[PDB]
Amino acid sequence: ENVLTQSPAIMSTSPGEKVTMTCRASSSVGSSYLHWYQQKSGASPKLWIYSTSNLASGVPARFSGSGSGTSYSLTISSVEAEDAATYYCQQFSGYPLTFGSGTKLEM
Amino acid sequence: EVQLVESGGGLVKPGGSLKLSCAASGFTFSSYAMSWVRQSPEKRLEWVAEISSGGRYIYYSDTVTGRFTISRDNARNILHLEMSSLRSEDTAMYYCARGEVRQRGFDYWGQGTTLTVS
Amino acid sequence: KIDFVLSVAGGFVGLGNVWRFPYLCYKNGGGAFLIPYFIFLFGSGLPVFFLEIIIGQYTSEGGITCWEKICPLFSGIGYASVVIVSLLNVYYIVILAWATYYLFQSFQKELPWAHCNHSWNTPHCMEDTMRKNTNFTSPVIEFWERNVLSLSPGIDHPGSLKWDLALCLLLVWLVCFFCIWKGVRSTGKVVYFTATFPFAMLLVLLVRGLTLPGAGAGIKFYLYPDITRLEDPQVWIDAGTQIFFSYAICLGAMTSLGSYNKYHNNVYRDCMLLGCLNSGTSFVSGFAIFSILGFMAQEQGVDIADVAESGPGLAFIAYPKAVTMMPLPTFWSILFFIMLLLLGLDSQFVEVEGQITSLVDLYPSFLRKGYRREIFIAFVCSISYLLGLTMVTEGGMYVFQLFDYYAASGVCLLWVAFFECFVIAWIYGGNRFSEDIRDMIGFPPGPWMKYSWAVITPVLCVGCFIFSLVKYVPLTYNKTYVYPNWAIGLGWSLALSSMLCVPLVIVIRLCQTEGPFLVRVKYLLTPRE
Ligand SMILES: O=C(O)CC1=NCN=C1
Ligand SMILES: [Cl-]
Repeated sequence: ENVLTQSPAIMSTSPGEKVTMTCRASSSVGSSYLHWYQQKSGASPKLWIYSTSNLASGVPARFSGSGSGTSYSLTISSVEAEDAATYYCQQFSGYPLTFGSGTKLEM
Repeated sequence: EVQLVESGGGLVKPGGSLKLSCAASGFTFSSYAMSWVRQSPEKRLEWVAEISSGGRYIYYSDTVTGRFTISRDNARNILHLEMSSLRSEDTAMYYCARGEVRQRGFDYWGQGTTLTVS
Repeated sequence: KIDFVLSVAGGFVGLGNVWRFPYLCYKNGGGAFLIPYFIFLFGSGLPVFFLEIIIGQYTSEGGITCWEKICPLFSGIGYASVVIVSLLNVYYIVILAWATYYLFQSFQKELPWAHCNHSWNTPHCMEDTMRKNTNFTSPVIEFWERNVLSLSPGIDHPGSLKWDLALCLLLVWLVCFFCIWKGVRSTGKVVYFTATFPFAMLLVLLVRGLTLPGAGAGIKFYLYPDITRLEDPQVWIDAGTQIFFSYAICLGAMTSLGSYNKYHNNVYRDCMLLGCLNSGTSFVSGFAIFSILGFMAQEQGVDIADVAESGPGLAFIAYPKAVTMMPLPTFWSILFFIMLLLLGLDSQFVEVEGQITSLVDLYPSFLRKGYRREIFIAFVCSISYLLGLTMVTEGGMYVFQLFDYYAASGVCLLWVAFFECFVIAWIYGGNRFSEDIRDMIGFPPGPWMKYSWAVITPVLCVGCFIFSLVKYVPLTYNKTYVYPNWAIGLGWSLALSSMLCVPLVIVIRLCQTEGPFLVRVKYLLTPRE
């Protein structure tokens, strides 16, 4: 199983600051097969970014994604109260499917 | 592509059996592969199983490969998950997810049902 | 990915784009050819190309055995494809033999087609530079006809066997034998040269063509459709089967090539890029061919439809004329014919390897017993050489035209593409095939591929076949030569050798299976593991 790990397990951040969250893979993941999901506290997850850059339907343009191979990252130009949620990277390149450890924005 | 609703979660003894259900609406359920994703009380997301749109291809995670049986009813737009031998570690909230395109991921997530064993 | 193109693009493009497409387009009057060409490209060509590579990856069983895992009843498609390849390999190398003869003729201080003071020329020759100043003949055209070809007055008159052309065929077949046996192919640093040089030569010929006085009148003829009168079935079949020929579909070589590829990759984009590149080079080289023809029309003072041969000789008339119009013509003639030999030899290596591995799987206990494989390769090369030897005779041009029209093109490609699409869409199941494609590449084909297989490709193939039969006109060589009924029957026999494979295998597998007829049908429709 391709284990996915995310570095900043918790991010207390003041509003308006830029934030970047890293995701790392135990094996090479195709750029087309890595996705990011948002999950608000007390709610089911929602697709946020797919194919490592393609923003989902409802995600604001302030979000972005970049990466390749075994290293991947999600960026936020300016965080806000509405962005306080836990974010998980996920690989879709090979079974068993695995989700990252997840990182929670705390403010 | 509107709605997914899980059902059937509850409390069972360790080593028991349970069968989860997930209803679908607003899309042609027969045309989309469906997957179950599991969130432990520690909030860690874990993928369980994927069933193809026609049910011919099925995949399982190594931790449930021998104990869980995913199934679908294309004629009724209801997805199923059958669990034979629930261990203590299986207690979690289960989400059914629409995963037809691997390059796009799980477009929609249901409300989920909590499963407890003790 | 640059490397993913560079590795295979230069080998997928072959003599079809450079040679067959210009001659077929010229034969049908230029601009009218392009309408049914683009209708078949997007209606059928790219969808059937994607379909065959998917079968190759899905089954990993080669061009013949693949159908056992999809539809055992229609296994005859593999045999039809393998016999199409067997017929193609016999006649396609004659173009390389002509190119080799031309290359050895290029080693002169003055090119022999540049003038007609030579012995083989008729008294009717007049130099194109003076012709416009009757029944005159151009030195290049009658060079082609009388030195290289020695055109007999008909297929009924085979004439003498040309020893020089026979030795050129022997040379190219020896090269094919050693390259296939030793496995020699462009994989080292030479791949960059082998891929870049054909496009470089094509671009040089393009710039020579567009700049000649009359290029615009030839590009008008090439692009202006004769929509009001030209929609005979011949242009529809020619334009439709040219797509299938150039894509090497209905041959089973695509399935064989896909059988060696891992089914975990983005097939769709690679097939759409390769197909659009091949059709792009065909369409672009059309500009060079027709701007050379339009210059010849303005120089000789005749119509664009009359400047050259409505047949295979179009390229061997146009490009020699083009290189005659360049500084130090010998250098460009040599480079052109080396380019043609490389571009044809690579495709020939691919097709012979595909044929060899397809036929070896039918008897691996004897066809694969070590050096028995080399013995089988030698036998296949010898048999194909002896079959091609019939086209080296003075009457060989008519046999070559019959082979090109019937043996590996025309109604047989329509037949194979119709049965492939019909089986997968309706008997096997479009839902099953899309689910399998989801499993392999990660996403379903989408509506264009689904409806192209379900309706558009069947409707185009049946429409073209029925229109051909209802409004039948017989084959001709050039503008005026009429084949006898026996030669038409021979061509139809060549076509039916491929077409009849499906009914024959259907009835054989029905005979081989025990039980009631309906049980036999149900058993032979359901795939194997
Ligand atoms: O014409 C080409 O592009 C090469 C070829 N296709 C089928 N046989 C040879
Ligand atoms: Cl073409």
